[PDB]
Amino acid sequence: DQICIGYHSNNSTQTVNTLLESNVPVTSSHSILEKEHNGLLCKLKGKAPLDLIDCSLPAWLMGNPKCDELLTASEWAYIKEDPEPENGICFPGDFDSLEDLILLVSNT
Amino acid sequence: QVQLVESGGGVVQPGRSLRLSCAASGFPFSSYGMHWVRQAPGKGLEWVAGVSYDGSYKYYADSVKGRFTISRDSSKSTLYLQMNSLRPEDTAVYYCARPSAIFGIYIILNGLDVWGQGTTVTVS
Amino acid sequence: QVQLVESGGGVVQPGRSLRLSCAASGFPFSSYGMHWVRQAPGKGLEWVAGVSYDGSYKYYADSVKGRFTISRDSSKSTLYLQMNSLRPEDTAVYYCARPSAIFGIYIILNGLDVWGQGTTVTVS
Amino acid sequence: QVQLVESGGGVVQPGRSLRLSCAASGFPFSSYGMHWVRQAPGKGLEWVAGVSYDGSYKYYADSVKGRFTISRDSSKSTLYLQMNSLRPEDTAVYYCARPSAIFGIYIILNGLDVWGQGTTVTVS
Amino acid sequence: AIAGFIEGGWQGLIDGWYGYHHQNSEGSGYAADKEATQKAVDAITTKVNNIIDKMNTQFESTAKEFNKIEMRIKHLSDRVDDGFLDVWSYNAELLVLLENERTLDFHDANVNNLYQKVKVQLKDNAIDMGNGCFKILHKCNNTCMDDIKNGTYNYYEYRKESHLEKQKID
Amino acid sequence: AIAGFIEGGWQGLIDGWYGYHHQNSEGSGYAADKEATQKAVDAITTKVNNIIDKMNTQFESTAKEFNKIEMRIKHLSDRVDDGFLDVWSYNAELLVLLENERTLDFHDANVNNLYQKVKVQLKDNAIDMGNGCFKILHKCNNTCMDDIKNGTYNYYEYRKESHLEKQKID
Amino acid sequence: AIAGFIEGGWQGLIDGWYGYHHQNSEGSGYAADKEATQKAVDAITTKVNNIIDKMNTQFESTAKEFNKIEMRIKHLSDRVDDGFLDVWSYNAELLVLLENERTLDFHDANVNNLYQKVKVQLKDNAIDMGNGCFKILHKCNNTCMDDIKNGTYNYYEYRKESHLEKQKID
Amino acid sequence: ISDCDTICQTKIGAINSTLPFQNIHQNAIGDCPKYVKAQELVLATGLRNNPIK
Amino acid sequence: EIVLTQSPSSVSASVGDRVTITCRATQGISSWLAWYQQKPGKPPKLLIFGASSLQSGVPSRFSGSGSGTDFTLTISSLQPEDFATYFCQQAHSFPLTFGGGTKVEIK
Amino acid sequence: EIVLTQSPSSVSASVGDRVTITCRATQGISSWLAWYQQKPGKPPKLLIFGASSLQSGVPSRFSGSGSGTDFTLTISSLQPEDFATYFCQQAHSFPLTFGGGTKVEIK
Amino acid sequence: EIVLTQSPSSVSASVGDRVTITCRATQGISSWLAWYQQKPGKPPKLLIFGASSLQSGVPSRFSGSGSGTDFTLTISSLQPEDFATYFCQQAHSFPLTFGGGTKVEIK
Ligand SMILES: *[C@@H]1O[C@H](CO)[C@@H](O[C@@H]2O[C@H](CO)[C@@H](O[C@@H]3O[C@H](CO[C@H]4O[C@H](CO)[C@@H](O)[C@H](O)[C@@H]4O)[C@@H](O)[C@H](O[C@H]4O[C@H](CO)[C@@H](O)[C@H](O)[C@@H]4O)[C@@H]3O)[C@H](O)[C@H]2NC(C)=O)[C@H](O)[C@H]1NC(C)=O
Ligand SMILES: *[C@@H]1O[C@H](CO)[C@@H](O[C@@H]2O[C@H](CO)[C@@H](O[C@@H]3O[C@H](CO[C@H]4O[C@H](CO)[C@@H](O)[C@H](O)[C@@H]4O)[C@@H](O)[C@H](O[C@H]4O[C@H](CO)[C@@H](O)[C@H](O)[C@@H]4O)[C@@H]3O)[C@H](O)[C@H]2NC(C)=O)[C@H](O)[C@H]1NC(C)=O
Ligand SMILES: *[C@@H]1O[C@H](CO)[C@@H](O[C@@H]2O[C@H](CO)[C@@H](O[C@@H]3O[C@H](CO[C@H]4O[C@H](CO)[C@@H](O)[C@H](O)[C@@H]4O)[C@@H](O)[C@H](O[C@H]4O[C@H](CO)[C@@H](O)[C@H](O)[C@@H]4O)[C@@H]3O)[C@H](O)[C@H]2NC(C)=O)[C@H](O)[C@H]1NC(C)=O
Ligand SMILES: *[C@@H]1O[C@H](CO[C@@H]2O[C@@H](C)[C@@H](O)[C@@H](O)[C@@H]2O)[C@@H](O)[C@H](O)[C@H]1NC(C)=O
Ligand SMILES: *[C@@H]1O[C@H](CO[C@@H]2O[C@@H](C)[C@@H](O)[C@@H](O)[C@@H]2O)[C@@H](O)[C@H](O)[C@H]1NC(C)=O
Ligand SMILES: *[C@@H]1O[C@H](CO[C@@H]2O[C@@H](C)[C@@H](O)[C@@H](O)[C@@H]2O)[C@@H](O)[C@H](O)[C@H]1NC(C)=O
Ligand SMILES: *[C@@H]1O[C@H](CO)[C@@H](O)[C@H](O)[C@H]1NC(C)=O
Ligand SMILES: *[C@@H]1O[C@H](CO)[C@@H](O)[C@H](O)[C@H]1NC(C)=O
Ligand SMILES: *[C@@H]1O[C@H](CO)[C@@H](O)[C@H](O)[C@H]1NC(C)=O
Ligand SMILES: *[C@@H]1O[C@H](CO)[C@@H](O)[C@H](O)[C@H]1NC(C)=O
Ligand SMILES: *[C@@H]1O[C@H](CO)[C@@H](O)[C@H](O)[C@H]1NC(C)=O
Ligand SMILES: *[C@@H]1O[C@H](CO)[C@@H](O)[C@H](O)[C@H]1NC(C)=O
Repeated sequence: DQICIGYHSNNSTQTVNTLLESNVPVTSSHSILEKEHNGLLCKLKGKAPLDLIDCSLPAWLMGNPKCDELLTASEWAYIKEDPEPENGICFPGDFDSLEDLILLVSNT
Repeated sequence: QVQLVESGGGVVQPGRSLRLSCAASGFPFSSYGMHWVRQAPGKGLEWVAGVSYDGSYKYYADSVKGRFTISRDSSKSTLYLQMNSLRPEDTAVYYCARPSAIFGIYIILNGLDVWGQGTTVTVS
Repeated sequence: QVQLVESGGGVVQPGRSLRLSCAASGFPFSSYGMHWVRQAPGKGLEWVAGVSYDGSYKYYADSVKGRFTISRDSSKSTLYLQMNSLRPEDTAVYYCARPSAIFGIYIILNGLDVWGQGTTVTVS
Repeated sequence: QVQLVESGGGVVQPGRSLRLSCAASGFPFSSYGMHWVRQAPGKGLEWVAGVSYDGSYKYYADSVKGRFTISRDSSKSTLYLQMNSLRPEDTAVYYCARPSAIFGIYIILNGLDVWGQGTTVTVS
Repeated sequence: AIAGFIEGGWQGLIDGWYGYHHQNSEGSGYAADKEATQKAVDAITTKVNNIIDKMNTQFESTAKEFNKIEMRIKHLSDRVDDGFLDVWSYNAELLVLLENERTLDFHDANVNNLYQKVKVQLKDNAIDMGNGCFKILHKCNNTCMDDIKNGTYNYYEYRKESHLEKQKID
Repeated sequence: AIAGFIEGGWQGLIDGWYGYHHQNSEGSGYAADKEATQKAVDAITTKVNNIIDKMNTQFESTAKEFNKIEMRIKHLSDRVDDGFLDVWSYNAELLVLLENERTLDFHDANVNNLYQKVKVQLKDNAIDMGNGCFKILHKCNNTCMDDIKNGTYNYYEYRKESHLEKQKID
Repeated sequence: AIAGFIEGGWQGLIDGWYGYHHQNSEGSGYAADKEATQKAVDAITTKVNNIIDKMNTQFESTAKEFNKIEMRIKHLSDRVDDGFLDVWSYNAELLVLLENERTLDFHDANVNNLYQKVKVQLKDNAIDMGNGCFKILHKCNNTCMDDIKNGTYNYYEYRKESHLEKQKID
Repeated sequence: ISDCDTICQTKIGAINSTLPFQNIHQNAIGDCPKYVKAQELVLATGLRNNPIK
Repeated sequence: EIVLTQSPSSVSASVGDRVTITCRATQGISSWLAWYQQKPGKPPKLLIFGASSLQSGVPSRFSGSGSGTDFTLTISSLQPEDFATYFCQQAHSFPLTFGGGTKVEIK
Repeated sequence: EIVLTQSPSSVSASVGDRVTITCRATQGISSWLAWYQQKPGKPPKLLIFGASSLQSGVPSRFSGSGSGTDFTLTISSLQPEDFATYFCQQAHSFPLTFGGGTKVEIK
Repeated sequence: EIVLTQSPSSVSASVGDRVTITCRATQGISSWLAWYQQKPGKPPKLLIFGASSLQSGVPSRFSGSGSGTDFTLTISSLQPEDFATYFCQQAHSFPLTFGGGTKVEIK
């Protein structure tokens, strides 16, 4: 007549590294590192961003004629801008303190 | 794909016997413990019995002890509840429920993730 | 509010007996162990005896072993030192000292946070 | 300064006996275990025997078991390999090798950090 | 046949993390120490959640742009993010390495703690085989096995019967 | 009546962290393992002091102001402090959580280590009741109890008397 | 003469971290548990390497200069480096303190785990002296000692001989 | 802009995750995990998987 | 037997409301609490396990909290399809026990 | 018996001086050292326990340091009311023992 | 007996090449692997121990990697004095065993 004390095993091929050992097989594990993105531009806590279509931020603010006019009161969580916008500062000259302005108008 | 199917309920006189059947499919039925949960009309949920995955261990509520017997058939993937000495207070809709697994172990004491539509037993 | 009071000291011939008393107030006297520490005139401090909170365990310096007996009265919140076979080298000011508690446990081996004014025993 | 020196090898007829010597210097010879490793001409390295630092424990390859005996002399700082019933397949260059210590402990199972030039045993 | 935790785990233990295997006249089988599994499942779930939920962070921003004649300020911003990248990466690596070693030790302690509870019940009514199993020196029917697993085995009940079986071994 | 550490702690143990309770002819009472309490008090005091005293910091400054046309530099300063706030907060939370779990394990090991010392002294002159208590198979007068608590109990001294009491139980 | 791990370490154990000392008719000596030493040497080497190799850092730069009228930006750079100095210093101190306490516990567990393996082999063919040594209740020749150290000692082989020696002690 | 909602957004995609760490992109906006260069951070939850033969 | 006391026996609310239902246990059940949603004539559906974990395919507006003795199920913003009866179930030990139930109904 | 050797037997100093008194033990007493201040005709007062911990109501100019065998009591800036005799006491084991004492006196 | 299978039996390369030699074990030897360099007529020289640790006085162009079953010795940039035969040795348990050997030769 026998009684034994034992523990659980399965066919999991998962391994984890400990501070003393490497590639220790374990019955279950849990990753805490996010490695995947959905590849989409989304709302941020249900707040839509501002899409500049093909206009730079200075062009949209100043009202470049090729840019959509802000017809109605709006809000946005962030500003999405194209890497190389088609419509920018159409008349040559520097736009002053653009970086500081971004801090004011990126989230409204 | 994963769902249970109860059967065997009906109208029955006091003191008679019924056997319920719970046909399981879509999951490894022989790895889970199983439970029977009944609900009287207009009342709450009452757990009546449970059985381990291999059938070696069986647990009963005091209200059905000595009268109800739980059992299972591995080859048929079916769970049974033999109900003896039926009483009017046994009248209820009888569900078979699967306890949830966690961390890859099929613990019998957990929440119940799968239920069937239920079968009705009326004792009068 | 928390302070001890020694008494019972006086002039005594060699070989006679005295009993000292240490009246405690302001603190749970029956939770602490207690100690007696004596100081000869012009000399340093010498520990002579100690007793646990419940009186079950008693510790004595070799110089007073078999002659001094420590004891306590829970209901009177008083500590006693019975001194027998007194010798001229027993002449000292006798203090009763409370060991400090730490982490909420009344350890008998610690520093001594409370002392009385002391009582003088002169053997000659 | 730290190097071994094998000796005692030579031409020997089948079935005869030889004793090899390994003279150690420059290190605490009596703290290390020691090994003999032989290499047949044109072939690879084969471990034959090993002995603990105090000589109490001895390990032999199956190919020389019952015929070879390893031993050491603490006062002479010398390691020996007695070779009996010599066979043509025993022909090899015989090295004495020191296992490396690690974390300050002289483990006998490790890499071999010190070797001698070797001595040649030809059985024919 | 059938050995214990000293020689490894059980593929047959499926209804818990820790458990028992028995053999007597009436048969054999595996059975999980349900309560010990419960208590450890809570501990592991809490540990993972604490490592995850404690990361309460300030609002993250991407405004890191300076003008064309302020490249030195941009470099300062670049190395500030490099510094935090090194801090979080190193702390995250060693957090996982340390906790993984402790989690495996946690399971070992739980298994050992079931082994000690059974050992102190059986006392010398059984012989410790050294492989995580016990050689009951008396007949232990299915009720007896359940009492051992429930912590209600009685030493003095089987004590005479075990003593006679032991002196035969001697 | 009167059980041991398996079933919980003692409100009656007031003069130490770890200790013993006894019962024989001459009476009963609690008594602290003074030395084990000493050694653990030092360890806990050192751990708290190390967590506190190792925080050796550079001089803290509040000069974080930039001019009106340098809001981007002010934002860089703002997010630098946000980064350190997240680093210190997360590390501080898990430091306390990890150390608290280890501190409780530290006390458990100390209690278990007193239990093992008594167990190996009594050998089979006593029966382990499984609740942290031992059933002495011989009369153990107050001197005997003190010898057990001092680590000077003699196995062979009470060995004959215990053997006769054991065969009665068998 | 010759005591075990309860009273301290052995200067005579030179060929391993953990080991045994024996005495029988044929003599005495020290002998290291080679395999247990192997398994712990790997663990300690891995721990040190993990603490060292995980420090995978971005390219370090010394470009921290701003113009004469940007002292506030220089101060921001100065306090950024102060912040990381405080973070790394505090984490490095407590890393070493925590790991050192765990490393010593690791050796204690390994020593205790050899002691338990020998204890469960000898069962009651020996008497635990409480100092890390066992009083074999039978003659144990050099083959017997090697079987104990290899985990192949047979309880039932010396069981009768030990029983007679025990009843003499009783 | 797609018809999706996230708590953390990067210029190459959204990180809709409460895991404490991410190796996706150094710059992000919102409630985000801390950026690390670790390839994997896997916590053990089960036991050593060393079954008897 | 561990008894679960559910409050309130019933509540009326409109769509978009915040609904709180509590479940009280006679003894510590750590985290082994479940929450079920039941529409008339249908079997119960598992919403929450582990007293806080959301079950796969259940909206994030259902949340649970609690540990030991007191547990809470919260519906942040009610929907039309959320009008049903809700039960808490313990999974600490046999026998398995349920709460009295809570019907969420329109006003 | 653990014996405590206090140095120096006496020292003279003026107000505002830095005073060092050492206490040496025959064996390791870890941290169980105490320091006492005693004015003539009065009982000793506890200044330092745990060999470094300041006792409630004692100025921060008194500090103690040491562990195991060698311990030091430092008065950073002497005051008029600090001229007294100082004792170190061990609390490692029975019997409790004190140092020979150190009188701090005016020059 | 643990058997070590060395690949390739031989390889030809020129100076400055990168040379890979592998050693395969029948069972887990954790980290107890050694690598030796042997010139004709001379005893072997210890290059790598612990399967990755560089031996004192050995160039940093020799590196080793591996754990358990598969191990690799890499010479990043060959030199004239590196043309020899290389052996892997296990130190996991008795009997000590070596690989078949690998001769590195000029093309
Ligand atoms: C700008 O950016 C910051 C950072 O992202 C945002 O600040 C966060 O805001 C959220 C929500 O306002 C905060 O989360 C809330 O914290 C409260 C306090 O939590 C502590 O105390 C409770 C006990 O009362 C503990 O349980 C908890 O662990 C903390 O110790 C909670 O009470 C809140 O609970 C809410 O959510 C739960 C479900 O998750 C519900 O059941 C509750 O009923 C309740 O609705 C909540 O968790 C967060 O802490 C803030 N962080 C920081 C750093 O500020 C700003 O909101 C953001 N600004 C804008 C406009 O978006
Ligand atoms: C500008 O800001 C910085 C940061 O606040 C200040 O620098 C600190 O200055 C203090 C005092 O000058 C430093 O503290 C001292 O550290 C010395 C070295 O400590 C190490 O070595 C000893 C052993 O010798 C260890 O015990 C210790 O833990 C360290 O490992 C100590 O020797 C000093 O001891 C002094 O205090 C003790 C009581 O606390 C006395 O008993 C001693 O006799 C002695 O008087 C002291 O601890 C501190 O380390 C500095 N930190 C930094 C980051 O620089 C500048 O002083 C400040 N400038 C101005 C003008 O205020
Ligand atoms: C600007 O500054 C940065 C930081 O210093 C430099 O970037 C580093 O570059 C080195 C070399 O290019 C990187 O090191 C390499 O990492 C590779 C990936 O390692 C991971 O994956 C392997 C498994 O494939 C794990 O073993 C490892 O631990 C990591 O998890 C390795 O594959 C490389 O291995 C090389 O070295 C070994 C010996 O050490 C050889 O055996 C290999 O065959 C191979 O040659 C190597 O380790 C490092 O990670 C980079 N760090 C960062 C932060 O970028 C830039 O190179 C530098 N720019 C310039 C021009 O110098
Ligand atoms: C592997 O085993 C599976 C059953 O094991 C169960 O699932 C794993 C993931 C764990 O949760 C374990 O605790 C469970 O018992 C099989 O379903 C599967 O087919 C098997 N795979 C192979 C390739 O054999
Ligand atoms: C609680 O108990 C107190 C006595 O316990 C002592 O104080 C606590 C804080 C710890 O230090 C413990 O180790 C000590 O033994 C009483 O003084 C107090 O009145 C009690 N309080 C109540 C409400 O009963
Ligand atoms: C100290 O001991 C040395 C021998 O011990 C060995 O070296 C130390 C560093 C560790 O590696 C230990 O494990 C080894 O066994 C002597 O060589 C040395 O002379 C001794 N020194 C003194 C001053 O006696
Ligand atoms: C098991 O043993 C007990 C003890 O006598 C007995 O009462 C019980 O009937 C036995 N059960 C079986 C199935 O033999
Ligand atoms: C199991 O143990 C519990 C106590 O935890 C006790 O109340 C119950 O009666 C026991 N049952 C059996 C069958 O041993
Ligand atoms: C306790 O037992 C010892 C052993 O014989 C004896 O010497 C001593 O006098 C006993 N003490 C009492 C109080 O009976
Ligand atoms: C207690 O143990 C100590 C050794 O630590 C010994 O010297 C002393 O004599 C013992 N005393 C008693 C009463 O057991
Ligand atoms: C040791 O004991 C065994 C058991 O009988 C015996 O076979 C062997 O010859 C003995 N060895 C010596 C050296 O006495
Ligand atoms: C030692 O143990 C091994 C198993 O690990 C076994 O194969 C071998 O025969 C044993 N040898 C001796 C001498 O005990």
